[PDB]
Amino acid sequence: NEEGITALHNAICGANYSIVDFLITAGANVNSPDSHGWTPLHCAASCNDTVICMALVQHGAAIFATTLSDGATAFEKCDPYREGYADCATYLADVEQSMGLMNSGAVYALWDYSAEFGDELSFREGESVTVLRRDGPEETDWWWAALHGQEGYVPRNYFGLFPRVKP
Amino acid sequence: WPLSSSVPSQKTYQGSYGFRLGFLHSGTAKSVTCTYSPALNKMFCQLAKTCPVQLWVDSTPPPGTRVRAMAIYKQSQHMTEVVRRCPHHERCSDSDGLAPPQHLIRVEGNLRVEYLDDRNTFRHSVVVPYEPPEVGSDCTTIHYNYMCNSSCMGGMNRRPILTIITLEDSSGNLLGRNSFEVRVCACPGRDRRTEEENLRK
Ligand SMILES: [Zn+2]
Repeated sequence: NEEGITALHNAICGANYSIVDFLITAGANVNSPDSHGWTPLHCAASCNDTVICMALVQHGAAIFATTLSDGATAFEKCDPYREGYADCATYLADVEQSMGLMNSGAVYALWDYSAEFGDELSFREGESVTVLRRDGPEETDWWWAALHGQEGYVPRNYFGLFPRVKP
Repeated sequence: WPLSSSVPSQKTYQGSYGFRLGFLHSGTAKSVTCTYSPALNKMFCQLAKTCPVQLWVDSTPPPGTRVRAMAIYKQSQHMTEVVRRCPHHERCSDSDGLAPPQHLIRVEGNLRVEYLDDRNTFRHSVVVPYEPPEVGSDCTTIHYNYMCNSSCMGGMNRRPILTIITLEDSSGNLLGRNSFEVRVCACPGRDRRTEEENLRK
């Protein structure tokens, strides 16, 4: 609509779990941003809705995606004034840390990417990438990774813990 | 009813063919039909509704391969008890003409379905031929139906069950094995939602 709001976005804030699941399974873009840069994950977090967050994460949510307005991540949008804050924040915090560690360090590209530099790695949406070096202190925004034998740096915000739903 | 003298394995085993499972959700828009929870490894489904289970393999097993499904109680103390339909459901008029009235698990959409009451273990199971995925598909989908509610007195009576899926050759020898918990209920979406909330505690 005029506000960048999609069908998925509306179901989330209204806590209409049945519609959300249907849309996700149908291949609804779990990362579509509204006028303010809010993705479905950002809305779910602001409602502290852990169940929805999980469904989104498990279906290709960009954990490190940031909003246009305050440049915050979903984790940072959790509302400590509403119930369920602790549970949701904890889940998202654990989700962030599990990336490049769980599932044998494997993460899923959520977007096509053309390297800008030879020391960077190029990849297509949906491909599985192994994170070799996560916690490099000198670069909090990139990971050393491997795809089809090739090693290079990749942007953290281009990955999900799970892959997108293809239609 | 006689108790089994043994308990089938629920050990995950990908085998030489890299056999694993995948799941779908059947929910018709607002109506939450059958939903799977990755975090819980648990399927929530409605009685007699389509329950898609996906077979994923790394490479193709030989022709004549078969796929078997069997339910067991999840709790150690109930494991020897054969999972079967309650008196009410066993007697109700919901036959498809192929499945034994006592069997919990049916397969829909396959006229080569075969059912077994094991003479030795007493366990019920259902088996179909393995078919490779359709063109443009990455997996083989089997449509299961569960014919009794978790809450049925005289049946499961609120005791959790696991479904064990095995891949076998034409002779019955094991090729791969996987399993998942199952709750058959009236509102699978709500129950899944609720159980994940409680786990986070
Ligand atoms: Zn029953």
